[PDB]
Amino acid sequence: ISSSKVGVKINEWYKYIRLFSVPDSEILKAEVEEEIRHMKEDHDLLLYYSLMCFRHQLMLDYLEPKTPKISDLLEKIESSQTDLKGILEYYFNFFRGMYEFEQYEYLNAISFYKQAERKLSLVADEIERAEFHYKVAEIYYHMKQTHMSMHHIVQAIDSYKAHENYTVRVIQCSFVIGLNYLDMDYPEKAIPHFKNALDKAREIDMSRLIGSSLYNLGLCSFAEEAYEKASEYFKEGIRVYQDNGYEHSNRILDILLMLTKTTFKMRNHSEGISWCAHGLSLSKNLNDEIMAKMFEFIHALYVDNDNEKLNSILNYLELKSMLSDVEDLASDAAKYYNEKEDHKVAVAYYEKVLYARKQIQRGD
Amino acid sequence: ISSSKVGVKINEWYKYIRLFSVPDSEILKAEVEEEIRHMKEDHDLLLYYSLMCFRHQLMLDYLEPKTPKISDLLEKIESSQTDLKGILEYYFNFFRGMYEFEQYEYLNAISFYKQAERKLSLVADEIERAEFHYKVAEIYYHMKQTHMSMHHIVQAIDSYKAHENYTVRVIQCSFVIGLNYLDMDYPEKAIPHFKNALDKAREIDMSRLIGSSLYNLGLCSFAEEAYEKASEYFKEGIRVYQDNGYEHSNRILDILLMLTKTTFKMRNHSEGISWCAHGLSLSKNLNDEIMAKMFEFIHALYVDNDNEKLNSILNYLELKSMLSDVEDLASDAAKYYNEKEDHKVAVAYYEKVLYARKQIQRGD
Amino acid sequence: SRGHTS
Amino acid sequence: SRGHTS
Repeated sequence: ISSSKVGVKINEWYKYIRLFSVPDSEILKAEVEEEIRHMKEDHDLLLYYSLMCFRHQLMLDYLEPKTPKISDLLEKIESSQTDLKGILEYYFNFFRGMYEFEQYEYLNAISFYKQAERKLSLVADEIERAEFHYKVAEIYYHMKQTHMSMHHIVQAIDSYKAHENYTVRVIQCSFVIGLNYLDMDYPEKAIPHFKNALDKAREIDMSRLIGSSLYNLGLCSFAEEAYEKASEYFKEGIRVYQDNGYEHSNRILDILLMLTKTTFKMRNHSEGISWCAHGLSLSKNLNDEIMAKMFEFIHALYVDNDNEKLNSILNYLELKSMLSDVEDLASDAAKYYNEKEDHKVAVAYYEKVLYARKQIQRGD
Repeated sequence: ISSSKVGVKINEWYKYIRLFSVPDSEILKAEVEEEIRHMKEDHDLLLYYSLMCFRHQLMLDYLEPKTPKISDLLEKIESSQTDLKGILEYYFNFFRGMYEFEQYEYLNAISFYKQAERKLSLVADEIERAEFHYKVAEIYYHMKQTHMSMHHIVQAIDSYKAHENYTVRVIQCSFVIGLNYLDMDYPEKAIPHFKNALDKAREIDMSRLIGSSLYNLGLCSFAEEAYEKASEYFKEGIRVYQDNGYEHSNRILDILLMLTKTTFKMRNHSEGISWCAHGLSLSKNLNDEIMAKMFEFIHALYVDNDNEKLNSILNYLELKSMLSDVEDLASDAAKYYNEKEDHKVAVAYYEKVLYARKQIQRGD
Repeated sequence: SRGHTS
Repeated sequence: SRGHTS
């Protein structure tokens, strides 16, 4: 029957996906699709194949953003979900959680991740467990669950650093670690990890990783209120993203948002509006409603003083389960209004900061 | 030599101390002191004896407050601290941490507790480990380290509930659990645990435990802004403390502080000053500088508007490593000034609340 | 103020 | 805004 022959090739396929080896991953994708052709109707093997195709696509889109094959692969994967068991059930929940995170579906992604976490003792490969620990630490950071994100990211970075050639994941883990130290107001303890990632990103010549390193470095200077140095980090990050075929990635909007916020705080009103312009039009073109709403908040704050639109956006982001952006944006409004000596409305946004922090603290 | 004969009696002595059995503890204290008389100069056995005398005194003072034998027992214990090993080294660090906590020496108590924590695998008795988990969860609550306090209090309450006659510790664990839920803004999830403790405290007729249950219940009503019901809980807690020989305990000042704060917020200015009066004079009589400073903050806020004395007191409490009281008191001033439409200075105290919460979040 | 942990 | 976890 040679059902294990397809089984071993799909596992090898997964190994090359984690190594970010597109040539090897494409070779084995073709090998599996030729073996699948002359094979009995094994529903678990076909579901295993469909899951790895979904994982293979997640790697490609990460390296080449969409100018949707993901949706068709998701439909076939969600056609047989009963009678699942063993490591295949782990792969199903874990991969679905990865997809939900890409769709800003945080509550669904957490739920999928926690189901995959229950079957972690079925994962003998330490590298595969490092993939899980990194991905669960990533979403915990975006939830500003710092202690849980640190608990998982240390387990991931140690397993990755034990092996070699997982350098891409090593850069990404350096992002998570430093960004956790940043959330704890330790920018001095975060710049080492980001400069570490920037160095190794320049070695493998990974343009978006270089830009993400510049973006995370600019977030440190922003925390230190080194707005000039922060804007320069943001500028070069937008430059490397655009100069290497990443100007259509949703993640460049994060850099545009901070650069708009930074130049506004530098009292460079004129330059700031043209930055908020480019960011909000690009958010509309990429159909990213969440990033567009964040640019609306910046425009309503520094340009319009439309506090009702500010409140509705903060309420929108809370229903989006993005309480950290609720805190960051309400903190932006509180400082600006307190600087403008409008202490009446500045109190109300300081209260919203306190509200978001308590909600973040509630956790589960 | 019968050195184990004294060793087994001191362990039995410890068992009766944890059970809060004063008659049994006094009997075995006398038995050990008679065996110690006819024994060779065993420095470890004498240090073991001196530690249990210190622990025996901590139990007595908890049941009968001082109208200082503790200081003499502490001097003899801190006369031989080198060449320590095994479970005796655990007892030394743990008991010193218990004493430092009673002296408001939180950083020293944490350090002692963490040294005792390193040797926890030497503790075979589950009940003895429950004593540690409760005591370490207690100080973590007072540090508003909610996740760590919850991590330890669950291990303690389960071991205690497994055995019987440790009901006093069961009430105290119900305090810690509910107070953690209160810090997470879950008063509905805290009243069950406090009513649980109040019931079992009334069974054993433990007056101060009944009052502490009323105090913790009043803190829930205060969180719900049920100031009338909160003041009634506080009133009865002061009544049971005074009517049963606890009017000279430092812990009655906590109840006086909240009742003063509550009646002030009820706009009952007149009744509130006479409450702050009784509390600040009693703090001076008990030589509790920390509780006296808290009554100074309430008087400077609602009566004097002395914001410079407020800032210095908050700075004093931060050096005292009491960031939770920094947050609670700065929150009291922010609401009062925002209600008085003094939004300029109300911002500054909301900022101090944000500062204290970030410091609490930093942890280690 | 901190609650009574007794 | 959240940093890039890539």
